[PDB]
Amino acid sequence: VRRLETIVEEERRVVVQGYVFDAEVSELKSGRTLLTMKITDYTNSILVKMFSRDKEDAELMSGVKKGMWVKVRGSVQNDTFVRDLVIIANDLNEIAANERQDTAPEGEKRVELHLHTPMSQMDAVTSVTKLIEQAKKWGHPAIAVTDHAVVQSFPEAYSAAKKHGMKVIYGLEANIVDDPFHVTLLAQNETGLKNLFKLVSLSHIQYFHRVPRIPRSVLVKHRDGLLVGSGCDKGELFDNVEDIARFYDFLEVHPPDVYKPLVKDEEMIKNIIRSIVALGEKLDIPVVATGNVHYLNPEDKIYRKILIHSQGGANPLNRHELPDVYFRTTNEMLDCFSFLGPEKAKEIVVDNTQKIASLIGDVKPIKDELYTPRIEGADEEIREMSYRRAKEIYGDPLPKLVEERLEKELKSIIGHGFAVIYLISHKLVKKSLDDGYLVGSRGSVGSSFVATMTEITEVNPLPPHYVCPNCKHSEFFNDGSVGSGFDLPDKNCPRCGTKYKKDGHDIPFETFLGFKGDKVPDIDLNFSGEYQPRAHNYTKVLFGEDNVYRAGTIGTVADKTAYGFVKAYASDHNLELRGAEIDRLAAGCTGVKRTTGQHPGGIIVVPDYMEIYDFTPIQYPADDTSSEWRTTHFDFHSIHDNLLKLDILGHDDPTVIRMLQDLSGIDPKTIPTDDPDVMGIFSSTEPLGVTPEQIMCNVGTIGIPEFGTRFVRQMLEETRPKTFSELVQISGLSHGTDVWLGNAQELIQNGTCTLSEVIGCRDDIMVYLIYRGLEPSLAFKIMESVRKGKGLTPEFEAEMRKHDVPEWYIDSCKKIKYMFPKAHAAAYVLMAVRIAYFKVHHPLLYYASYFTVRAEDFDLDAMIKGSAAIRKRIEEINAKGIQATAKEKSLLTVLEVALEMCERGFSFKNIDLYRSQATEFVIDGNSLIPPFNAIPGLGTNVAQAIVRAREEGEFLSKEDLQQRGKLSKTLLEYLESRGCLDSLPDHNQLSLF
DNA sequence: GAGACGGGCAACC
DNA sequence: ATAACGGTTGCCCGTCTC
Ligand SMILES: Nc1nc2c(ncn2[C@H]2C[C@H](O)[C@@H](COP(=O)(O)OP(=O)(O)OP(=O)(O)O)O2)c(=O)[nH]1
Ligand SMILES: [Mn+2]
Ligand SMILES: [Mn+2]
Ligand SMILES: [Mn+2]
Ligand SMILES: [Zn+2]
Ligand SMILES: [Zn+2]
Repeated sequence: VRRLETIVEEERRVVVQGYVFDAEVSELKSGRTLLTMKITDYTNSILVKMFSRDKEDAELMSGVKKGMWVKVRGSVQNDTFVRDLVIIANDLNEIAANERQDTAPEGEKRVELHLHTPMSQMDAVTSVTKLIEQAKKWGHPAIAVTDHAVVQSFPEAYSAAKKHGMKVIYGLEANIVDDPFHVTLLAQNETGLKNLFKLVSLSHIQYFHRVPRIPRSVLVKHRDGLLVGSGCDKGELFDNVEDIARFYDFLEVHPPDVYKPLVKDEEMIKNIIRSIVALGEKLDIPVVATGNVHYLNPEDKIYRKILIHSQGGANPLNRHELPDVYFRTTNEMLDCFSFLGPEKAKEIVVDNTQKIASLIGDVKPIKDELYTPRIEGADEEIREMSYRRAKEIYGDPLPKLVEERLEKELKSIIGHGFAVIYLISHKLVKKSLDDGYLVGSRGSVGSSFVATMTEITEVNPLPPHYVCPNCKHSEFFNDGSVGSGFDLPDKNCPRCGTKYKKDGHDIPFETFLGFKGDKVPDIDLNFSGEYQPRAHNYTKVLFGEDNVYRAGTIGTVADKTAYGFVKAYASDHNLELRGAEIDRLAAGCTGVKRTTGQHPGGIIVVPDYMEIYDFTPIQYPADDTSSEWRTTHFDFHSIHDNLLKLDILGHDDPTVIRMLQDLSGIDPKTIPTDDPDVMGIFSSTEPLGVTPEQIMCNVGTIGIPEFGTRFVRQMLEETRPKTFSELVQISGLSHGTDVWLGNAQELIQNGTCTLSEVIGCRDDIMVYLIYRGLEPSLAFKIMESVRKGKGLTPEFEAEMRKHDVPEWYIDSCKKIKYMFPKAHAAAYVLMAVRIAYFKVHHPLLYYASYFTVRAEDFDLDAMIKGSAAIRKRIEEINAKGIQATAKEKSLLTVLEVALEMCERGFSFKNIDLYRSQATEFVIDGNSLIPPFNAIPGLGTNVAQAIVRAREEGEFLSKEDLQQRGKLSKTLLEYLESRGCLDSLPDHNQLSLF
């Protein structure tokens, strides 16, 4: 039985063990089956191939899973396609993991009181879930979580606590400074827990230095409910006569090995530990043997080594070799301390450890319920706001339809405590408008007609209908035969003669709030990127400075970065590693916290009768103390269920159509949604006056948000939507993995159902399951499950089958990885159509707005040279296929729209010293003049300076332009070489004040 | 050696 | 071409310029 680190050359026969961390199966022309595994015994790893000799072995091959352990007897060959050595197996036996066993008697088990999770930035490697699971297996009565400076593992510890029935002790390793050493804080109760949240807040905010820190006095202030340990070798007392110690409720001692970096020798460490023992008995302070766990098993160490090493001589913990700090069993802990005698062994390893755990109650770090804000007048105001607005559109009294929609909608919104955020949402939209920035609708609030009446969405969820903007008469359609009111043919009020307005997308209110109101949705708004910060700030004014917080995020090491760290470490250590082994080192690194950041837009609202510390600590994103916003210490996901969120988002659609409006004088709300020429671009280039050959594309949607992508263009080619609601079906099908490809697309092509019958929004799942007989709340639950890509449980399938829901439909639900709500699809489609109207009728406005707002990657020389030149760049990038760099892809998107622009008869002029603007593409006859910031290296600040300076006074020489415009040599050259500066002298022979 | 700038990446909707 | 979910904010860090 060979360890995998000894497999080094081709070799006739080896027997090998290892965890299978990857397994796939494929079929050969011959009919034979091939199993391909990666396995590691944790000294190294290797790829393994096995060739089936019969269908019995072929199916056993399918039984091999990630997580199994396997003994393989095989040959070792160079595989020249995988470019590494590889085992060709003829023998595979599954085997026990036979892992470290905790052999002490039941009730005589150890409790770990000092332990680090992947949340100890770049320092610890095994997830808290795995650790807690291991403690459970070992029979530990409890386990502690004590991360450095943070409590970000709490949410996951809790979950695992409940799933596994393990008692968790919620703690902190804190940096205390006297008014810079380590202590262990263990929370005994909610008081303690809130004090923890507080201390981590103060340490990240008022007292952050290079590292979150806590003055001792502030610790004392917030000590109630905490047990304080003297902790580490970087502890106060280990770092040495006696008063210091009386400060701790417990005294820590690590296994002698853990201290090995140094002191004279192991015998002295051993002495120091014995004096801490002397001290503890002397002062009646329990002494505890703690592990300082930074990973599960002895071998997991290498992952910690790789992370730490990535930091460089900057961390200098790389100065010394790293201690064995794995999760030690209760029998092995005794072994480590056998030198103190068997009575003291048992005392500090189990009796005292157990005793400290006994002093800890059962704390719930994350709350169960939702706490909802109160602002006097709100329930009342949302009611009147919406009845008033509804009456002026639909008449007095209201049609039964509308009236019933409002009654049912309000009692839910009001009763489940959402009236406040509707209102705050309405003011945000109102102020943005008044400030000159229109707002784009998004997400599930468009399922709510009250939301429509409060002008928080442009989406009207009522069934399709005509309404007169004058006489107010209404015509609704519930035949279901008509998809969206926007599909209706233009018509006149048969009563006043006035031309009818059309609306209604037939969306059920429940998509938003469900039936129980056990769901907590949010309100999503698309503000323009330029405006987003201001909308954010307005919520401070509305709720008060201390009752809102930006949701914070935790940046972890994901695959690409992990791979990056491992390769470098290999390189620096001169290791030649196999793909398989690099893979497995990579995997052991992912999950580890590297930084913190900011939710892209969500603001979390704290009810005035609670406080943020009932829910999470707070801090600064990335620890920037000059940040305008404080962030939540837990991310939004951990507290999803406790506080409402306003998704105040940034998006280009509002900005673009704002510019389209400010350039044309046209009110986008007046734009028709059934303009044949506009809608034609979704299935043809005709409306654009160009050939498919001319623009290398069969449909007219280049540049159109969502629809301009290569994937979506292809979908359009095959579906040819013309109707608003057909576009809405496509919007749904084109967003989310396994929605179209391998799912709907096949169902349509098999003829197993029609385009319109295929599942195109989460709503249709609910509406159809109710139709088919199921209980609405259950139909809701099922919709919610598939649209989160969670598939179907057995109970769901059973309820579906029991109601004649066809197998192809059930099977289609199980595929969907993600899925729009109809209201979002309608909102986006409406936005895309408004823009399309400019693409078609005001092309230059469309392009000026596109390159101004959306593009950030150019090849200006190509663009200026024109059609043939652009085409050549594009073909260059096409040749690279899916081997194109993210940036080439970004550029390809923009060149595609340049080539189309040029073919439609327009063009690009060179940067122009006196006509170019800073950041905006301007219209000049049939051209666009590029702005300065389009030049590579020339970013916004310089662009703005060049314009400022020129407005202060024109440029008298290249030199003058360089000084006043703040231009580097390279940038100056850029302009020179292109003839931009030709009309200027290099320098002036005079200069005056 | 501090400050633009852009790429590369992670979180998120 | 293949297969293909689209689009947004924000942080780090190497690079290139004084
Ligand atoms: N293309 C795409 N769009 C998304 C994705 N996630 C969210 N969005 C868009 C569509 C959603 O309706 C909206 C995201 O809103 P939320 O995350 O608040 O969820 P949504 O509002 O759909 O449901 P909710 O009722 O809030 O639980 O933005 C995604 O993975 N892909
Ligand atoms: Mn420590
Ligand atoms: Mn520690
Ligand atoms: Mn939402
Ligand atoms: Zn540590
Ligand atoms: Zn009328």
